[PDB]
Amino acid sequence: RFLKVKNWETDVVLTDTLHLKSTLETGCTEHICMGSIMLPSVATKDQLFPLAKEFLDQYYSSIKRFGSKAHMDRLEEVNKEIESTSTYQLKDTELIYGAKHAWRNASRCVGRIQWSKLQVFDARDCTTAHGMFNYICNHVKYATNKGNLRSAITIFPQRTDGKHDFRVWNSQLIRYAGYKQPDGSTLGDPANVQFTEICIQQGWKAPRGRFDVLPLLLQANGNDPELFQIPPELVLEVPIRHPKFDWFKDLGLKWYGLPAVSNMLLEIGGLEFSACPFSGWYMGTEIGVRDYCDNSRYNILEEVAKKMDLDMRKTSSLWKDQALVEINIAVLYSFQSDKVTIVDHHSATESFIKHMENEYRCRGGCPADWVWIVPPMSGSITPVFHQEMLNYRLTPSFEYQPDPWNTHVWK
Amino acid sequence: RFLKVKNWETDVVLTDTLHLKSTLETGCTEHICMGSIMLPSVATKDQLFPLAKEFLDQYYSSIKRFGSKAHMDRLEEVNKEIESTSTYQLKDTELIYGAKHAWRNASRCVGRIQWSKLQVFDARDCTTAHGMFNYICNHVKYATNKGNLRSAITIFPQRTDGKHDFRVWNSQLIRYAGYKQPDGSTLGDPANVQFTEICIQQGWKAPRGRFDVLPLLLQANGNDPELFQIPPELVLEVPIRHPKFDWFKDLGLKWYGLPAVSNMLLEIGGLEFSACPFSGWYMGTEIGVRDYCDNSRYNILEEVAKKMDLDMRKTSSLWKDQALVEINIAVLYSFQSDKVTIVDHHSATESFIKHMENEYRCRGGCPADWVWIVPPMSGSITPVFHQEMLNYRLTPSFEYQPDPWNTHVWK
Ligand code: HEM
Ligand code: HEM
Ligand SMILES: Cc1cc(N)nc(CCCN2CCN(C)CC2)c1
Ligand SMILES: Cc1cc(N)nc(CCCN2CCN(C)CC2)c1
Ligand SMILES: C[C@H](O)[C@H](O)[C@H]1CNc2nc(N)[nH]c(=O)c2N1
Ligand SMILES: C[C@H](O)[C@H](O)[C@H]1CNc2nc(N)[nH]c(=O)c2N1
Ligand SMILES: [Zn+2]
Repeated sequence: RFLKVKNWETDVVLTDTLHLKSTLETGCTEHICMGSIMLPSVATKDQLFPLAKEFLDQYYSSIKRFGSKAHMDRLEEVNKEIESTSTYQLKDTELIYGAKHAWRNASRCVGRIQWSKLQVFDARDCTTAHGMFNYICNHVKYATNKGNLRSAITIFPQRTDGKHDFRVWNSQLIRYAGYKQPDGSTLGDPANVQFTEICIQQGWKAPRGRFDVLPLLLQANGNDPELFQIPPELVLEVPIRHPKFDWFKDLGLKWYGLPAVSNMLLEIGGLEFSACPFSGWYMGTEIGVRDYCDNSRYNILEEVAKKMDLDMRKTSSLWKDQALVEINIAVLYSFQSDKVTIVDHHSATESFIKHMENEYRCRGGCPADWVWIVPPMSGSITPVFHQEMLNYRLTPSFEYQPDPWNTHVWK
Repeated sequence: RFLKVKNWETDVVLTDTLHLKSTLETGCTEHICMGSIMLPSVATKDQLFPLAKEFLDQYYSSIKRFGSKAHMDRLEEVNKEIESTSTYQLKDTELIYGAKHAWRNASRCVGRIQWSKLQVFDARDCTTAHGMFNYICNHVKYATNKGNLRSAITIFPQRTDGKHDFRVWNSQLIRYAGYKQPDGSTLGDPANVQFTEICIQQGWKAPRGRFDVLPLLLQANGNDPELFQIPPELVLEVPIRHPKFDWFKDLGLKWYGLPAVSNMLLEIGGLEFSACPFSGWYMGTEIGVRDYCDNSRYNILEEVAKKMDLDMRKTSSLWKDQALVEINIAVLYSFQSDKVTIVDHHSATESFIKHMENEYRCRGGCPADWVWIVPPMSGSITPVFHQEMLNYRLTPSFEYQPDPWNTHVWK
């Protein structure tokens, strides 16, 4: 009931009591653990008020005014709004608190040490696709800060009935296109081959190359979505070069600077924000391991091994491992030499351990998903590999949601 | 109730129904996932018969004779033995079946594709420490097969009352010693510093070097344990050299060929075998990542980076990642050039995926612990990283047990 997590590299123990405030369900049972399943699985006023009260009770507890008259009046004020309107509206302060704690509670995020320095852009007055584009352009420009990347979120109107949803149909604001070929192979990013098609079905004219930035597909208030091109001056890109291998430039790789997730749902006080793009900075391995070396993404270990003059016959020559490291030295060096913010999996995992220590002290724990927190290379020479972690669902939270093209009434 | 696991690199889906036969508990609840906790947590005749029947019902189902007279008579025969003796004895066939399925059911083992080719040595007639030594020497000689390693297990008498336990106090039959120093640092393997002391307290005379093979501390029938030196001709070792770097020989590293776990408990039909050493062959990363590069083990990334002429100032130069790969190319090359059996994390993880496919087809699933199955380097360029896995506890099984020095009445 008051569980213990141990670190097996330092023999450090921490006691978790925050998991008592956990609410949602994990997918695991007493007889089965699903902690490696990727996606485990209209709101009414009956459910809304307990969720609002639970959220408000922790908000007012956070500003040192638990249960005061200002608290009780806001509780009644919201209770009466849910009675009248069958929903309610967050104060700006509550919105910023809510957003910051959805990040704080993101168990799959290794970067949460930064959770309190989030810039929240309130876009709940938006009504059109064009307004979303404008709001999203300002988000991009701010978060990029000329390479001095700053974390931020832009929050579009909450879900009302269900058929009037604000949605960014892109999974990230900046992604490269994926084109299949007549010979079956893929140009660009295979991940986005389907979304790259949908843009064309809606009228996008593709430059059909490698690193072609996709347009935005913005759906406002349930209406059919619309295409907008992000001004290229707003899309910062880093060309990937190596500090030793000069042939690495001829690989002609590059990546975008701003990681900005746009397909998730923000839950605050039982209110659902279906469009809530949020951005930080990359850990190098996201690019240099997954984006570049997944078999089903850019898949470059092939060429990189070739140019290094590697034994590619035997699997046991570790030619894949050796080329994977060079690629990540180059992603980091390129970003740093350009002064674009990035963190290596060593610094980032060390910071999460120190974050964890801060959380258990001043909060009673920190939900953490080991499967996602451990980096995709060199796992056990980073400190989080040896750190036991308890995973549980706290609110406010970011949640997955269906891709909007599978659920949307059209025209 | 009939769950689905997905592979996110191949889009392959498999349906798990074997988890219905799961029995023990995982430590997880509907509200908390503990799949990253390392160790989550006298038998009477009331509990023994359901466990015996459940085991016998699956044994006789495995030889195509479910519920026959030969089955029903064995059920009654065991029921009457548990009535008379408050325990029972397995047939040799049932012992071999039991042992093979404890391996098959080992969710943290990536090598299970081999589970049916296990050599089972029945040592239930053993009565003395010296007998254990003899049985264990024959196990070592057989499993090593001059480097053509063969999987095997030796099974000492089952637990009767509790104070008459057979125990191998070593955690592995072959381990290197760990000596602290006057200046605090450690010589050899820091993992075994405590056990290396216990041997001395019992009278071991240490050659106090690096790779000094520890003696065996064998406890028979509850009596105080006794020290035996494995004949050095029986302990096969590989010196670690690199196929490119000739200075790598001067590192003077070497490792033993035979991985042989001796501190776990084998459960079959509700009977507990407290001494049951079992052995296979190494995956290279067990040596070259964990044993060699854990901060709390040999910790060699220091020197290896030095001799490679690496940028060791910045963390983001990935000098640790680069040296980690070289060390694992060398472990593999050394073992192979000596014809000592070993598997690289690529071949081994590929084989486990194909094992998984075999299991789901002919068995309805395969319990698997993602946290342990993914190798400690290059995680996502191996296929198991992208494979969802369901973890659950099947019996027969290998279980953890307390270290015997913490629990043993002495003299
Ligand atoms: C500022 C630096 C940040 C770093 C270094 C970082 C690091 C990471 C990494 C490596 C992942 C795993 C992504 C993947 O493997 O696909 C992740 C996931 C995640 N990030 Fe963070 N992140 C940062 C900022 C943020 C911010 C500002 C938010 C929200 C406001 C956020 C919310 C999340 C969530 C909810 C997930 C997991 C959900 C999912 O992606 O499936 N992150 N982060
Ligand atoms: C034959 C080749 C084998 C390979 C390549 C292999 C591979 C592995 C690896 C890499 C681990 C993780 C160990 C660690 O990280 O400390 C492991 C664990 C395990 N192995 Fe296998 N193994 C093999 C044979 C066997 C055999 C013959 C048995 C039993 C009869 C067995 C039972 C287990 C169990 C029960 C565990 C997990 C329990 C624990 O170690 O905590 N293995 N194996
Ligand atoms: C804000 C942010 C920062 C960062 N450094 N990285 C991310 C990546 C999140 C990937 N999610 C889940 C996987 N999904 C396939 C794509 C979306 C987000
Ligand atoms: C039979 C076998 C083969 C193999 N290749 N590897 C192993 C290692 C098992 C490590 N276990 C758990 C961790 N524990 C600290 C030590 C004992 C066993
Ligand atoms: C904290 C975590 O449970 C612990 O470090 C685990 C992680 N995964 C592992 N996986 C394997 N194969 N072996 C281990 O010792 C561990 N250690
Ligand atoms: C099967 C498994 O759930 C899946 O491949 C996960 C594993 N861990 C991950 N960890 C991170 N950070 N990102 C991912 O996409 C994944 N994928
Ligand atoms: Zn779990």
